[PDB]
Amino acid sequence: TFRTLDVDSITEPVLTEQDIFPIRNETAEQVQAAVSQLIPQARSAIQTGNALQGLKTLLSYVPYGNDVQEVRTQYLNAFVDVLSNIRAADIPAFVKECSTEEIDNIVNFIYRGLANPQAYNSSVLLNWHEKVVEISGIGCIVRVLNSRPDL
Amino acid sequence: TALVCDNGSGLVKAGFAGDDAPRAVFPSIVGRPRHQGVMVGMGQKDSYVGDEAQSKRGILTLKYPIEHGIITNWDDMEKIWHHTFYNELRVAPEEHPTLLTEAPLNPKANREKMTQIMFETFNVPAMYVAIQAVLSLYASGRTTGIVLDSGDGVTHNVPIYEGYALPHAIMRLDLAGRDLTDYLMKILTERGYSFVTTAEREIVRDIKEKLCYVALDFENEMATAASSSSLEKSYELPDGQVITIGNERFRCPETLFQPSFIGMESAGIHETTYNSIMKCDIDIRKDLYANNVMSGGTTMYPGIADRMQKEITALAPSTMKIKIIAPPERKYSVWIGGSILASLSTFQQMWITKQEYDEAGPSIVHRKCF
Amino acid sequence: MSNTLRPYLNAVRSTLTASLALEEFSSEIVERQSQPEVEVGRSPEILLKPLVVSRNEQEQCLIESSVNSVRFSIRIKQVDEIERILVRKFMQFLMGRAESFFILRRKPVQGYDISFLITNYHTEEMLKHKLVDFIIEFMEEVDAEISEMKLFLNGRARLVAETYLSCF
Amino acid sequence: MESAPIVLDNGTGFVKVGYAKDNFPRFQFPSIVGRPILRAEEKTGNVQIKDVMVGDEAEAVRSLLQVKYPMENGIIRDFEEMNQLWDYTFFEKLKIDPRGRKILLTEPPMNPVANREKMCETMFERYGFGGVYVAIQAVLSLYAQGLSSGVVVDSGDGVTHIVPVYESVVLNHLVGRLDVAGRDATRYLISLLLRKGYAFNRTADFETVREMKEKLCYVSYDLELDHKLSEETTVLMRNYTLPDGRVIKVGSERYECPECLFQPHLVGSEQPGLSEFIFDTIQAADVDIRKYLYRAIVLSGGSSMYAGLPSRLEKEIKQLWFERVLHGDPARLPNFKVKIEDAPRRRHAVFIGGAVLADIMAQNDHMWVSKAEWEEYGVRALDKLGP
Amino acid sequence: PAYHSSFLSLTDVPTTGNIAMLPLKTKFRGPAYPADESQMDIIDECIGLFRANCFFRNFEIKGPADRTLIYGTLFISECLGRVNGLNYRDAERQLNSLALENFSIPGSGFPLNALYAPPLSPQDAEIMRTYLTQFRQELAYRLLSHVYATEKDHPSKWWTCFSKRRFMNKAL
Amino acid sequence: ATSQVLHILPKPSYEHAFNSQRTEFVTTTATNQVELYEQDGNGWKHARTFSDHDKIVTCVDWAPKSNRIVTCSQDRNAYVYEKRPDGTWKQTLVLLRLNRAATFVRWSPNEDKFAVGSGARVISVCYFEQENDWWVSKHLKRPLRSTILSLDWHPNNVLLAAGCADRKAYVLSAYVRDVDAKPEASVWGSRLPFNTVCAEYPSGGWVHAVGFSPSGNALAYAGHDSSVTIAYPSAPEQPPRALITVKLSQLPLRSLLWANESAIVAAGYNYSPILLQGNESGWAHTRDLDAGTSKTEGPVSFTALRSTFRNMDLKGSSQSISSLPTVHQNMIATLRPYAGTPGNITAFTSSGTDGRVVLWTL
Ligand SMILES: Nc1ncnc2c1ncn2[C@@H]1O[C@H](COP(=O)(O)OP(=O)(O)OP(=O)(O)O)[C@@H](O)[C@H]1O
Ligand SMILES: Nc1ncnc2c1ncn2[C@@H]1O[C@H](COP(=O)(O)OP(=O)(O)O)[C@@H](O)[C@H]1O
Ligand code: BEF
Ligand SMILES: [Mg+2]
Ligand SMILES: [Mg+2]
Repeated sequence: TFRTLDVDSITEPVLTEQDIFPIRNETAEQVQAAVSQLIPQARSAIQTGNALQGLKTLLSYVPYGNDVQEVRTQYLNAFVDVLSNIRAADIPAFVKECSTEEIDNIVNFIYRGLANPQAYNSSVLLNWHEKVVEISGIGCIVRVLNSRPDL
Repeated sequence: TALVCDNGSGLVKAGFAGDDAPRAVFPSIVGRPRHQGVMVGMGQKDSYVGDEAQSKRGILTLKYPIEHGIITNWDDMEKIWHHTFYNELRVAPEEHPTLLTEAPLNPKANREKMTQIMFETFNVPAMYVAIQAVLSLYASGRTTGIVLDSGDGVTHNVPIYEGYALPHAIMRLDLAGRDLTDYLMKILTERGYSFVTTAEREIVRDIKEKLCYVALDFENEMATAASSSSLEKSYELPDGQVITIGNERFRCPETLFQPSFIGMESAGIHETTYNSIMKCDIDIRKDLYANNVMSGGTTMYPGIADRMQKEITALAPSTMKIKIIAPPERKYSVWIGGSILASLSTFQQMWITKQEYDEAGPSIVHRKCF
Repeated sequence: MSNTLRPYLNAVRSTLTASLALEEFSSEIVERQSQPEVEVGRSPEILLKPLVVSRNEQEQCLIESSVNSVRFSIRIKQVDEIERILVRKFMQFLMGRAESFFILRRKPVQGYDISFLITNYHTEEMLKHKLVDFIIEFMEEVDAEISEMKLFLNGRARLVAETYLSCF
Repeated sequence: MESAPIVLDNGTGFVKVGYAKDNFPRFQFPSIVGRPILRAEEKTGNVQIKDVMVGDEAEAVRSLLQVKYPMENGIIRDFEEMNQLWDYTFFEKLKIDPRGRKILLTEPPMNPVANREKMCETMFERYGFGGVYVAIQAVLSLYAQGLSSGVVVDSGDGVTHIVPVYESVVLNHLVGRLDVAGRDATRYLISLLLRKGYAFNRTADFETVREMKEKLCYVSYDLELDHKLSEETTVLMRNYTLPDGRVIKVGSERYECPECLFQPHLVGSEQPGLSEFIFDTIQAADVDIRKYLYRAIVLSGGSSMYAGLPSRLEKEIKQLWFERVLHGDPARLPNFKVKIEDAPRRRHAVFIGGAVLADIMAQNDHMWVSKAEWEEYGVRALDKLGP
Repeated sequence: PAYHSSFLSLTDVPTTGNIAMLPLKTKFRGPAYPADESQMDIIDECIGLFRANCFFRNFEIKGPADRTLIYGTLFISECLGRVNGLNYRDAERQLNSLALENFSIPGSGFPLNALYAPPLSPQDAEIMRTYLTQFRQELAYRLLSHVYATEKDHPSKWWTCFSKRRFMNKAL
Repeated sequence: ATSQVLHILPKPSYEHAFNSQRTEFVTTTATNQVELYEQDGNGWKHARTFSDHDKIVTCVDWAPKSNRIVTCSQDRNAYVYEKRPDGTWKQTLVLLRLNRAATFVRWSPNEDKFAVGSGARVISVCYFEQENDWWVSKHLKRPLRSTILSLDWHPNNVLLAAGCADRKAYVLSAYVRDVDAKPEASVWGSRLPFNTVCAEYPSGGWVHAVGFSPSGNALAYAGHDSSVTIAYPSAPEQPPRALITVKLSQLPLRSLLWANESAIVAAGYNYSPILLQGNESGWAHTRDLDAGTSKTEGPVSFTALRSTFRNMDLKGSSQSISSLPTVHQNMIATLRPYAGTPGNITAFTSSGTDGRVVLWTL
């Protein structure tokens, strides 16, 4: 009977996440180029042992958008690989020198690495999570809760 | 809320669980008149109870319905419970659970008739019958110790470790404040003064409660009272005349440490405490020795905690510390502890309920209250 | 227990304490009603992004949050079919008591073992630092509780074996 | 107090009373009468119980009273008890001598004619009012809105009823009763609470579950959502403390109770509920006026106050034009403007409207049925009061 | 439904506070008007109903004849509270002493003071006391003829066991 | 800085207002009642309840010079309360015409009009007419896309800032003719009719709090992303001189207050006020006003005996559950001026979800 027919979806159109967060200006192929030039710098920084300069350069740009999963996943693969190749005693010297903007890019992607354990080693992400929150404070998680959903 | 009704053999102590101290404290007495009731009308009653009897006593045969912590006279014990609920607390007992108490090693039938009268006469909604020397240990803020409770009719020890009682090591002694009152009449008779009647037994109780004290070393106190004025002092009777007393002031309490005075073969309260500690398993004895807990009104004599610590330290090995815990409110600690217990949230699962009594009969108390 | 869960439970404690910033909120789609907006999901601007914290493919937390409500759901270790039965049943006693553990759901979200709903009213009338201490002290102890129950199940499997076999 | 006409909404659950031009009821009280009883309950010297206790005097003291209701479904069941409300209303709430006064009364749209007759007879012959007028309760609620068109639906304690109006003409063939209102939701709340084991079957406990319903209930906006919160979650559970001091937990019974206005089958009635009743009434009006009815549905009366009822009713009419006029085609739904008027005052709209109408006709002495006209024609004097 | 008085159907009976001074068959001194010796006056009604009415727990009062019946139904419970174990020769004297001892009237200590109207004047209190003492002396004397019916030295247990029962959980 | 705990309320206290004599305060319990509290020597006593709302009260305010209280609730009503000569309060229903709950209310600085935020996507600016004895509402509605979480008025009677759940802070004209004098040509504009928009400033999270500088030449606002932003406007249709965002390391701010033209106190889910300082060159968090930032036998009472056994029975063990180190034990819901000249706050107050009402001196 009529009680179950929804009408709100067709007479009161709700907000969309692109009304609440401004849409990305860069086109899909323009970010797919911008990431594909950075991932080789991060892969190279591991192969020359300077993995910490790998993270500093990889973290200089971030891909976001519902149009780019096939390259957000490649950026996350490079980021988790770089986090798995930094020595745990070097972490406090990296984190205290990151800007609050860079920190909010680290902890945003470690919560993407923690969402897919069948492809990423959680043990090193939880170690980065303890050190980044202990050094930079609890508000750095609150800026992830509040962040863009297509990051 | 639930009532806590510690119907002790000398005083009823009653009130509400979670209240600070008992609000209904009165003699566990029923008085009946003994004289020619000549004036017609006059508001006369066939019997009087509690402070109503104690204040009229010059014309009454006062009798306690309860002796050595055992109810002897149920027709008058119902009269005391009826006075407690309807006249002294002014409640309806059919509205509130009662936590009652009794001393350990009582008759089974005492505990049965006391549950039957609560459910069948007072129509109570639920009830429980705690051991008095367990309650006194809640009132101490402890979960291990050895409670020496001593009231008007009974003295007993209950050793507890980590909240487990050691029931093989429970000691009862049928000696307390009423035997010290009867002994004070037997020794007051030697100075010049005769007290005989059930009413005169209250005058000498009111002497015992404020002239007596415990000597720290009786055999040297005895020589000091036999050679100086300083130990003697006096008390003024209802008839205005003065009673002067001396070595009677500490010979009376000394019966607790020397029961041979009233013809009993037993250990005193000090050696009864040690005979209970030495019945316990060897690893717990240190934590009993550091937590002896005094309770009940017979432990109120000035200097009894100093004497008790002296006599136990002589019996115990000198290698280890003895403490006697004796709060100023130890006068009511069994009621105080029942008022803690009846307010603990797990306790509301432990009551005998009306429906459960109706179905199980009065033997339910034997398979629920211990 | 703690030392192997310590990295994980400091991530869950830190996420859940950053997530429990709740408020009173009257609903935008219905008048004169408040509703726990994480649980209804009908107005998107007052939802926060759903975060996963995770040690393993088996052991995970999903944290969902909103202006007046947080939903928290967990998968716990189930490494053999005895732990699947023992966990699945133990959580049905623990959710069957939800009226007295005020923050429990009566049903988990799909594919989770147990689930919690911490609403605004709970963070006003209960100590919210003791709410996360209960969630965390549950996640530490539940593996020890369940492993102990599979010992008592072996203990009874012996009781009946000896009692049957010793009367020939 | 005032020299203008008195006005009296003698409702099934509340009497409301005052004078012409009053902006809100001068007084209101439960339409209850009580007699003294003793009941294995508390007694106190703090109050003295007279042989007949009524209105506020009874409801404040009802632990001591056998409470009874002179009205059900909008009709007086017992006139000896309604006389004890009207005595109280005039002589010790208003404190009036009724001799020669003019009064406006109210009743629902389809009552037995014997009810209006014996109610007017009582006004002329106990109290001796000099003039009487009786208005249909929902047409009064349209004067409160300052309005002249749009279907007005009134839900009280006794009856829910509907009166379509267009351009000040009242469509007497379309007026309707739904015999489900605030009391059937209260008898139903007692019946839901009985499944939890809570018993409220004393006569004095009925006002306690009225206060409980009035405090805690809400109309579900989406039944499969409230059934989700109800079955999956603790979040609906609420503790209510009775005047006894007893606390009772209430949960699905918060939405599942006022749902009987939308689904009368829950209380054993076969009638259609508010949404389907208002739709089958508007959709029975002639083609030219249906727009002006959906553009102005007016809610009224205390049982229209449930939290979510304006939103549930608007949705459930958009949802029902969609099934029964568009056959499920979404292309035209945005063109269907329906509007519910749900003003803050609406519990009292029948009184507030009566107090406006009693000003409009205060001076026109032929408009009222006069006592002098009653005493010559009897019941036929009431034929002045429309079709 | 409990059993109400037959006399609530009677009208223009005298009244004090809002007790009814109902016709009475008696030897005791007081203001109550003589009943027909062949008819059940309120005390034969009150004794007949008491053993049923004290089991109910919900009793609506219709008028001053029920306010009188309730005072009787409460005073029977006081008498059965007194009578346990007495010889009839003692019970007569004990229950007359109970009937005559100083009691609180409605409007003064009285339990049902919520439901009974206080005496209208300083004089109305005396006509109330002299009625209620005559009523309760006769009520005691009449009751004793029932509780000591078959044997004169032991109160019949079929009457004595209502001594724990308590009309609507009230007592004097 | 020093904290003094004025009162402990029995229920959460989302909002309060002290009267201009600071002798009494109104507060919203988390029910349909509003409590009124008065001085009692050094203490405070409960004077009366208002209860005219149907559902939970959401906010309350108390006009300084004209001495009227205004109240909002989830029932969609507002009431204005005004003192009768006999000493009691005259309620008055204001027809807000709102489709959904009223969230947050403020009297304008001249107290001739008051604004009410809503869940209905709108703000009802209400004013009084001596011609009708009505209060009447004008709806600001053009740019607002979601629930309004807080309001603040400019020190001139026209401009209204509003924080909205669509992650933005709006500056709107609330000029209502035949109440206001003409607005002065100023940084926010000069062409200034009702609902003209001076800014739609961005935020990372929901904007909980807003407030203009004492000079009116800057706006500060605070996000659920735990940042405070200070916006320095230039002119209409033009980008701001600066839009300084300072990101805190703490839980979110819920309320905000300019201490003077160069310093701001802020407070919320961090359980403590904080002080920020700066100018159009830059801003930084500079102090926590609570010393709890640093995280700083005898006889035994019967209630300590009973509670140590009830702790063993209900909880794990005898040991007490600890206080937080901060004065507040739960989120601090509102933050209000108390003393000093306007634009040099010397003391402020706060009220919490824990029910503490607290006075802070700088
Ligand atoms: N907020 C509310 N929530 C739920 N029910 C309410 C609310 N406010 C009032 N009611 C109910 O409304 C009824 C009283 O309303 P009203 O005065 O309009 O009825 P009435 O006029 O006396 O009845 P009728 O018109 O049928 O004769 C009661 O059932 C009451 O509980
Ligand atoms: N100050 C006191 N000094 C000595 N004896 C006391 C004192 N106070 C009370 N007592 C005695 O204690 C006894 C009553 O103690 P209580 O603990 O209440 O006994 P019970 O529980 O058996 O009724 C009486 O013998 C009384 O005289
Ligand atoms: F009966 Be008492 F405790 F000696
Ligand atoms: Mg004792
Ligand atoms: Mg009505």
